[PDB]
Amino acid sequence: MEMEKEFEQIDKSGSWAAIYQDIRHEASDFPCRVAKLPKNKNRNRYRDVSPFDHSRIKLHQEDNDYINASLIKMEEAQRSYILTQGPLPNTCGHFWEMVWEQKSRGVVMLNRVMEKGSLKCAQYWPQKEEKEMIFEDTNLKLTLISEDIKSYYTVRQLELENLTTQETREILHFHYTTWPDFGVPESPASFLNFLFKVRESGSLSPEHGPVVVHCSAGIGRSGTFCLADTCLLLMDKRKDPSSVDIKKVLLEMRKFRMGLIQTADQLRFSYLAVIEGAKFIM
Ligand SMILES: CCc1oc2cc(S(=O)(=O)Nc3ccc(S(=O)(=O)Nc4nccs4)cc3)ccc2c1C(=O)c1cc(Br)c(O)c(Br)c1
Repeated sequence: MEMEKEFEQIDKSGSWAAIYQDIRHEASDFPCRVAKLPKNKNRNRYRDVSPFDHSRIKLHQEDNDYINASLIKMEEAQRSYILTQGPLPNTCGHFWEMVWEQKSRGVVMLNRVMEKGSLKCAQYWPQKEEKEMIFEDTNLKLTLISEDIKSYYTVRQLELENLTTQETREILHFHYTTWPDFGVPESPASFLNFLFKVRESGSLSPEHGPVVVHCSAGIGRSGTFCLADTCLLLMDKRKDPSSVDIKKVLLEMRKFRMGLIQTADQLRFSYLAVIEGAKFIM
């Protein structure tokens, strides 16, 4: 397997840091003028993680359509993703407005609410069936329908209601709870399992709006998810599976959102995930 041989070559020469820096250098650079506007200061979690203006998701509300979220459109793989930041206390309503407006089926969460003893995002979904959430600013209701807690992840059924029209939708919350506080998983097994469980639900399928993916910043673990998914999809489609270049696919993705894959460790893991995912397929 061509990319596995490249993987092993980088490992032997210990050049993960150098390969990653090269990608960082070649990465696209686009304006984030809307994100930087003073009125949107409280709508961003990190100063250095902003959506490009050209691929940003726009809220269908007049006056301030801003949400820190980007549409990643992969033409060849025929797959779209919305990467966003973990909702802030003040952007929970915005978050679900987007989900509603973009006709999303699935929400993918790759972080725990608290990690390393700090809050990484707001508790933006109901933890108990009988305690529903109403978001007064965007006029939406959210109800926990069911919860399935597994070893490495948790799946939730949620009902999102548009209070204006009384229209309701079922939303699937896929929450990966076992990403380590430091570094990356030792084995891609559980991550790949999770990815394909997301796939199974139809949440990544063309008959629905784009999946909404987030970690804390919505670039690191988020990037790994999308990147692996796209690479594996490409290997299935192409006449020559060995032609799938993960660096090229990642550079392609970076045209839509900055900072996908934060460390050389994450890049290495992405490779691993694609390689191991391929060998399973087989
Ligand atoms: C690409 C999907 C996938 O890739 C994986 C890789 C691992 S792994 O990291 O342990 N690596 C691994 C493990 C086993 C093999 S193997 O080829 O020797 N065994 C099998 N291959 C196919 C069926 S049984 C090759 C590589 C574990 C589990 C998975 C797995 C799944 O979790 C998964 C796969 C499918 Br297809 C699916 O529908 C669902 Br749901 C989950």
